[PDB]
Amino acid sequence: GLEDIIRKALM
Amino acid sequence: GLEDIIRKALMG
Amino acid sequence: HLVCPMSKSPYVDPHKSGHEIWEEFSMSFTPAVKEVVEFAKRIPGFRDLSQHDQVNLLKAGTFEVLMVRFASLFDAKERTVTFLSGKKYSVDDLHSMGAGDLLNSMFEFSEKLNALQLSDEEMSLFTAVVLVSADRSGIENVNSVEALQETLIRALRTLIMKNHPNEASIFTKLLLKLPDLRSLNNMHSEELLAFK
Amino acid sequence: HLVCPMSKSPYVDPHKSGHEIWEEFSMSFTPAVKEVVEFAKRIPGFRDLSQHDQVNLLKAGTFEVLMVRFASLFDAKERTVTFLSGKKYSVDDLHSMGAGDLLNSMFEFSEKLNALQLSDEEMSLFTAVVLVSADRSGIENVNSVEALQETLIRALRTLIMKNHPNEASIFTKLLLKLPDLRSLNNMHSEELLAFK
Ligand code: HEM
Ligand code: HEM
Repeated sequence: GLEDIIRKALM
Repeated sequence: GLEDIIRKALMG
Repeated sequence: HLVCPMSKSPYVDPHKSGHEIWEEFSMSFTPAVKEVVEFAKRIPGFRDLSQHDQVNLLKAGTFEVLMVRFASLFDAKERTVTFLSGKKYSVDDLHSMGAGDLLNSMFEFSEKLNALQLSDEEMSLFTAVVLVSADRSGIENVNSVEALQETLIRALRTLIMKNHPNEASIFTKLLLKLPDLRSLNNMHSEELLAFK
Repeated sequence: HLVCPMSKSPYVDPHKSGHEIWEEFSMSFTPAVKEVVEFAKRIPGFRDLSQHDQVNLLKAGTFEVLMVRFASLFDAKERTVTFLSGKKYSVDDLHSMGAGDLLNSMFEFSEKLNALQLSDEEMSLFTAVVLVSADRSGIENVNSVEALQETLIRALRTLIMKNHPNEASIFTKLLLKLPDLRSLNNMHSEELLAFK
């Protein structure tokens, strides 16, 4: 949820 | 339940 | 209702599914999350952490960073909250829509943070300190996170000492925001999950 | 299992009902809770808060006081936890019994706290600071708690700088334990409520 946004923004 | 132990000890 | 100011408004169309409500809400709050991540990448030493610890610090700390960044949404004087649309809403009306002690605690936090009269550079540096101070339970190399926090904390302490009267008391009050933020995070997460 | 060192043993007799296990456990941890309350009564100014606020601070802060007081149960060199029986159990053994990242975070907290090499006097004052800094979400008169906190925090700063005049960082390091304690409390409270 939050994690997937963060992971994708980190690349 | 924690609160009951606390209130009991506090008024004693 | 959805009484979180990351929303454009606290009002929810009752014809929408919970799924549609969340996807629209997610469109509102996702830019803010990504800006936290972009802020994290500009912290010296952050990208030197393992990817796991980076993701974990951000999972644990994104809310607290945003709480600091958006503390000025809470106008402690007029007791209004500014939602993402820019419209302001009274605490009375938000309490009538289901807000409670958490909202009250966020007004108190915002009032006390604003009283410190931090400059923009101090506020940024404090924001970095908040992120690298996030709950460590998920962290695999805590020493590396501790060293980042130590570096930023000393940078913040010297900045406050150089710029503020009664610097030691300002700095102490700034650090006492950290457990306050941890509690706000814990309560807010429970409300978030309750909403689903 | 009951992997909390407040219990006499992490082993749970399966012949006992859930109600019996909890009553036995309550006989073990209640004396530690009552000692926190008596400690609170000796804090100058704590009895001047309203009774509602006194109970809320103890409700929210008892675990964090006990975490500080019982940090010595965590032997950071041997990697053992002393349960109330006095018997020591290894990290590895507790991890096989389901203990997790929370246990590890208690080890790191106790290691960092022990490393500050506090006198009994500073440790006692720190513990009062920990109690009066508890989550203020319930609190009715936040100003009185905030005033009591600042009083104890000021006295702690003076005592530390008096006793560690060239190690100024100790006071900062102590302030940085409060968010760590708050995260220990958040996590532990989850595990506690899951047990019942
Ligand atoms: C991605 C980040 C966030 C998400 C997903 C989120 C989501 C939510 C949800 C679903 C609720 C409950 C809504 C309801 O039950 O009506 C809520 C409550 C709330 N949130 Fe957020 N939120 C986020 C960040 C923030 C931030 C940064 C702040 C402060 C600047 C904030 C302030 C609040 C407030 C004031 C409430 C209501 C508290 C009360 O009930 O008294 N939220 N949030
Ligand atoms: C009134 C006080 C307390 C109560 C009622 C309590 C109760 C509990 C319960 C029911 C659990 C879950 C046990 C399990 O799932 O096996 C637990 C976990 C735990 N507690 Fe406590 N506890 C208290 C205070 C403390 C204190 C003061 C400490 C440390 C000084 C502590 C250390 C732990 C640890 C290490 C665990 C296991 C953590 C993990 O899963 O990694 N507890 N506690």
